[PDB]
Amino acid sequence: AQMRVVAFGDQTYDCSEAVSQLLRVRDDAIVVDFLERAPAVLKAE
Amino acid sequence: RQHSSGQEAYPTAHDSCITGVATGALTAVAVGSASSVTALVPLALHTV
Amino acid sequence: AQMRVVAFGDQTYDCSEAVSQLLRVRDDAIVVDFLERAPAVLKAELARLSSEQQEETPRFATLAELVPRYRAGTLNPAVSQALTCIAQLGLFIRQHSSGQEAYPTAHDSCITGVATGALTAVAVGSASSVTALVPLALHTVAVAVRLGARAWEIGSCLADARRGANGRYASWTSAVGGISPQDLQDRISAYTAEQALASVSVPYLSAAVGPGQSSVSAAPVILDAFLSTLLRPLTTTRLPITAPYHAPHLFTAKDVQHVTDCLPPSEAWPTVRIPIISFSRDEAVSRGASFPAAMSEAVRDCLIRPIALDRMAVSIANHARDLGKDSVLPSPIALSFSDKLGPQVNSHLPTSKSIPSAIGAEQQPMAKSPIAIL
Amino acid sequence: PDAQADKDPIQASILGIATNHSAEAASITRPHAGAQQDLFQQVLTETGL
Amino acid sequence: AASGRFPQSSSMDQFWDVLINGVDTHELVPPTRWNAATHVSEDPKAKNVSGTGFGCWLHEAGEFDAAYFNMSPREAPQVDPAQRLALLTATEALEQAGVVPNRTSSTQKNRVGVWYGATSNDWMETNSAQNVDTYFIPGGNRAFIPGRVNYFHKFSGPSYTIDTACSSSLAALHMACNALWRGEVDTAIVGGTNVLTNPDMTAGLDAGHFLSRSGNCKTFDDEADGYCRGEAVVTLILKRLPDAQADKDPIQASILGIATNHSAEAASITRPHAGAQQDLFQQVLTETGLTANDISVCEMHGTGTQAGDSGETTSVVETLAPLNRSGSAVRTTPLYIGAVKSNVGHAESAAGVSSLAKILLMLKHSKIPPHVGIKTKLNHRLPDLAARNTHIARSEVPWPRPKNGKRRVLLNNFSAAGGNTCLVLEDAPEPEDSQEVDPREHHIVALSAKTPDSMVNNLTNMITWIDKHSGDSLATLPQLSYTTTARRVHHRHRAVATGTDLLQIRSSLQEQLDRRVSGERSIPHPPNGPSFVLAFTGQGSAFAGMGVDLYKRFASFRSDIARYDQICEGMSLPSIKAMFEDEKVFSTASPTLQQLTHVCFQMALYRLWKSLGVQAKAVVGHALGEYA
Amino acid sequence: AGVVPNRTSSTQKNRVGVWYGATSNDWMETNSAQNVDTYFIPGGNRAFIPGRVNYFHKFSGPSYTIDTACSSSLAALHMACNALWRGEVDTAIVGGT
Amino acid sequence: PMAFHTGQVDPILPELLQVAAACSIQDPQIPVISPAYGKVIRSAKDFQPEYFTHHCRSSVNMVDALQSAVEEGLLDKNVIGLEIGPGPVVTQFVKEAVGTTMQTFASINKDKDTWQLMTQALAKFYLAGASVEWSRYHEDFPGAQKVLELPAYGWALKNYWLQYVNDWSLRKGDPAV
Amino acid sequence: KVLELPAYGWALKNYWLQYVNDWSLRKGDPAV
Amino acid sequence: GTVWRDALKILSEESSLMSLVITSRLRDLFEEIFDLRKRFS
Repeated sequence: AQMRVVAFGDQTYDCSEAVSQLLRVRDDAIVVDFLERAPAVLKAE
Repeated sequence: RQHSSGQEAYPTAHDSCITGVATGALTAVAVGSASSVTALVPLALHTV
Repeated sequence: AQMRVVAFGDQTYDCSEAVSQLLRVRDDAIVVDFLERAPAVLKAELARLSSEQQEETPRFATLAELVPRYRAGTLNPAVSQALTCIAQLGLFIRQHSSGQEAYPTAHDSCITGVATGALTAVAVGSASSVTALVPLALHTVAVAVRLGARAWEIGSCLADARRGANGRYASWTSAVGGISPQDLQDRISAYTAEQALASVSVPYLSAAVGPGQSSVSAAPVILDAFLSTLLRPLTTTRLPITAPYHAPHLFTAKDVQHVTDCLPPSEAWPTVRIPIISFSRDEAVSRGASFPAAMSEAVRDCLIRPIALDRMAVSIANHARDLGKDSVLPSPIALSFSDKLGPQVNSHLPTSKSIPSAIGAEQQPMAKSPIAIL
Repeated sequence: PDAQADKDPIQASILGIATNHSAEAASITRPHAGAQQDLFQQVLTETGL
Repeated sequence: AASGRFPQSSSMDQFWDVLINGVDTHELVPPTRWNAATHVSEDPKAKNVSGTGFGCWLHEAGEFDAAYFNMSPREAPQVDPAQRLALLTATEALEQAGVVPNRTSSTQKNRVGVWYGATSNDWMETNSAQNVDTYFIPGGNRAFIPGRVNYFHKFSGPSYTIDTACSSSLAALHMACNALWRGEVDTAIVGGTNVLTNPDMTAGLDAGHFLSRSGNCKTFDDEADGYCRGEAVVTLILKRLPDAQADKDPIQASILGIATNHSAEAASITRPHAGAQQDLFQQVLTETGLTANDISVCEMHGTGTQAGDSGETTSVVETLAPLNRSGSAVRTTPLYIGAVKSNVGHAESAAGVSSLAKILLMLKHSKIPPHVGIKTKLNHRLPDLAARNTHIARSEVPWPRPKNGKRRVLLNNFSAAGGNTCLVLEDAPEPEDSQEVDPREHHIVALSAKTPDSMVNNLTNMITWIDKHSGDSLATLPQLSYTTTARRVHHRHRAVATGTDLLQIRSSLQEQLDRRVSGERSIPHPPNGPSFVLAFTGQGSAFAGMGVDLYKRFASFRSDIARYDQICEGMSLPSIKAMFEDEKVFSTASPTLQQLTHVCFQMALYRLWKSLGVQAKAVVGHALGEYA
Repeated sequence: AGVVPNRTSSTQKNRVGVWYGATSNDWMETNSAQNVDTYFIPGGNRAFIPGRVNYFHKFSGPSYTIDTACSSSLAALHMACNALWRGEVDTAIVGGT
Repeated sequence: PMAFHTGQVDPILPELLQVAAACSIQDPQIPVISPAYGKVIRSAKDFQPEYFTHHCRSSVNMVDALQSAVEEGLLDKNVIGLEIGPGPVVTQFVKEAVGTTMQTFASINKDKDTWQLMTQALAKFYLAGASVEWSRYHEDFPGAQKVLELPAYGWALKNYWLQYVNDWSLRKGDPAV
Repeated sequence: KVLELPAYGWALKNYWLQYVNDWSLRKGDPAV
Repeated sequence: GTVWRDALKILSEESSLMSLVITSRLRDLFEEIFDLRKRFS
């Protein structure tokens, strides 16, 4: 009866490599869709 | 990506919990408020 | 304590308006990504075929140029089959991403389908998300075209194209009314005995609809000859089924195996988590089967077993009772005469608003959208 | 989305558009009606009406 | 596949010869285009006179087969060489690639789109303009460059011409990738043309200080005064990888991503600057998902300009060869940078595809050719390439492919119209398992033409070619067999030869050639759609193992036989499939089995010949043969 | 259209494209051809039709000229619509000359 | 073993008539030279069930059918014959009917190979001008169909050119002087 | 809201290179 | 027979654009050689 905990970090973790790897996602369209709307709504705000 | 391309099952209150520090808190709210990746995405953009 | 049923249709439903209103979809990226993608897995399995399919293969630039040749009847069973399947998946993928509608789960919902819908049904039952449905859904596109393609192989073999066709493809199926399926079966047997016809060329009862309704399939020359013997008060109406289906004498297990050869072997195939109501069998409910096995079984429903649409309603209701649900929502997708389904299922048994979102979110995304001229 | 977001004027909206080529023509000079009709229904599908 | 015509090159292979031998093809304008004595002056003073005459010229650009593309001798001249050559190269590429009309589903009518870049229509300005006639706009307008390719081959898909000036063809490649990723098309035909007959193009370029009055493009040379004229025509065949692997088509390489921006921040309308270029390079790296180390070679848009070369080089090294803050190279492997323009000149519209073509041969032969653009000394504006492990190969360097790995390349094609476009390329997928010999022992070679003279020519050329390649490999005859038969667009008059090996093919073609040379007049044998009557025999002459080769080799035939067998078994008839699989059964086999085997054999055989488009004027059959 | 570059997200300079159809440049064939000079080629090639627009307003997005002959402009419109459809540009400038 | 087209096949004709009666008959798309009737049939009226019993029992009249064909102009020396079947038995009869110079060959025979007869035949056939889709004939071997690169096809080219002459470009804008 | 207002008032001048002496009819001919 | 002789040359120089040109030159075939020659009489 193991329980998984989903833990997110703060600014201290370097997300440059992360996002660099997320712009590589192609297999599933929701990731490129999310990364498409995110900067647009971002700059809109 | 982990829960759609990675085909990892979505967290459930029974078998799992969420946590976050600073930014992670906001994102944690978003994952804690959906049943599915599809239902997570709008709350995801709200969180952005 | 309500249970929604997702019911898919067959070739009879005209998907021209369906496909039309699908490429209108600008409200989600996975719809246009999937719909645009469909030709890719499709064409990846369009090339392994016989020569005659390469003869009369129509041109289609996208999923759009098939529509006029569909209405005109000049579209083959392989592509028209794949087109109906694409339309069904597109409407679903729409409704559950564009439409902000939650994905089916085993607790509150079941799936059902008729012929093409059975293939569609396997795909929806096997995924945990729309995004996870996308690849399986394409694998199903390839299965659909190979299904219609093999049906056209054997059907072309039985009878070739007529001289007065002018590119229009004749319907192998017709709907009969005013007689019980058993009584009509007796009339078929009698016609068989009295007329000289082969064992493969015989007419057969393709579907059982209702107490006085059913559907019979034979050759346009043969079917015409048989239907000419049925006189009023009985009714006869045409349907767009352009290849022989549901014929255990024409097809065997090897044909099913072959249609599904486009699915590579692997151990990671997801199983069917949502129960699918397969009403045309001994086992009314099937869950947990692997996606390839489920697909081959659905292909067998299409090719081998007859449709028993008189058993569909009660089949849904039985499962609704099994989970202790008072009533059902119908959620039909491209289903002929869908409006009357809901009452029929609820007869065996004893409210919506849009969700607003962020400013600019409730509308369509910023990827695809009906471009405004400023 | 961007148009309405920026409160831009909108005189109309393009649903869709499509292109094919008249390959079945007799001559290089005259486009023929078969391809054109298939293209009209092509945009009526892509647009959805 | 890719086919093209470049300076001193009638094929991709002779362009490899240009590159690997360090050939420099620039020369004074030949008299066929325009007279240098009157049009060129050391110091131009008179109007429409230029300071340079030099270019790299396709001396065979006028050569065209009017009978192959359905053209009359009066119409063919008035067609631009860009149109004619585009038709030739596009055809050849279809023969080298996986596309034939009515073959697989990737070859259908509208699923095949065409895009071509073109920056100059001089033919209509200069040559056909002396006497205008009906086929002036039919032969001069650029839209017909892709158009004619759609009409002849009956490709109904989209048709476009792109003009971004010197970036045009790579821009058209961008459009093509966007359509292949929209679903509009799957087969895509991409090319570019730049054949020029006007001296004004030259004089205007020189007036703008674009062209170099010394020589060719000198990329990276300390004294670099401009680019130089160059001429090329290319067509390629492109497909999404899933469909390409579905058909087992040949794949020379795979394009991962391509992007386009514009240099808006420029202080002028002429020179593209470095900021936009770098932002583009990193954009494509992030998009395609690769680090600097993954790219080992970069084909630059080198125009042999001090400003252009230094600017672009800085953008390339700062992307692909960054330097540590301490001053050590971030690169673990070497970068080799080059420019094709130093050899075959600046093809302008066709420059992009020319560069890509260079890569396809570099990939094939596993070598990096020498860089001849440096005449005297390296440019002093360039950053220190050696500290960053960037290199300009002066002589050829081994370029082997890592085991279970793919090297990837960055290509650049930019324009004085300031658009900037580049792609990331990758080696083709490894085979499924390994090589295998064709189990077919005997092969068939098909030759065609629309004229007897052309026929004689094709026969002779084929014989000489066989004499050249006769002993290289055993796989030459199976490849050329399946290729000549399927991959070709044949016409009425047509010749055939068979054999186990290339020698028998030669002996056959030589025999037919002798019949053509001696005892054959100049008129053709009847071109009526040469009436066939098909004769079907009775079961008398049937024998054991009859048509086993047809049953083992031909799939359509196997489909028909297997189908007929199941049709028989469902009707309470004996199984005929065994007669073709095993021969021994013929001894004890019953009359019904013999008879059904014969008639199935004839129906299948008839369908086979009909699959070859044999139009039967009538049929006759003798006893049992009539049933077929 | 009230477009001010870099005012909003959709009007940012790098999200703006240009596409124009053109059947021929008769200017450099006939008019400037009588006397060729330095601005002959800048003034005559079709690619500068969209280019010049990008340079003046400092739009760093794509620049293209399309020639399908008498369908050129709608072909350019099609490419532009595709760019907005795939997210390549926020705003598209479409025209014909 | 038996003797066809003789009195031997008399008892099978009634049942054979019923076999023919269960069929579906259409007008021929191309003419049928019928040895049963020694005549050229263009209509479905002649293919009725009686045809197949008549055929089985009646003699095979090649000479009357062929001679009937040539008199109509359907056959002549320019026409191509093609043997679909084992051995060239029937082509020799057509050849003897129309003329000695008609090109007629076969493909599958026990003496020569398939490919030998095929090149001698297919050469002359396609030399006469026929059309093909070679794809349908070779689109085969789902695993052995590997395609590699080869040079281009041999071209028979002629120079089509309009020579720029008189250097008129330098005189642009000037009058005739 | 965006009102439709007059376009920018342009300071316009005619910039033109006259085609003269009908030299296009004599293409291919010598000077004479 | 004179016009039979001339018409063949009018064909050889051209051979639906071309067809309309051929018949226009007759006065001054894609839809409507022996069919032509007999269509004269």
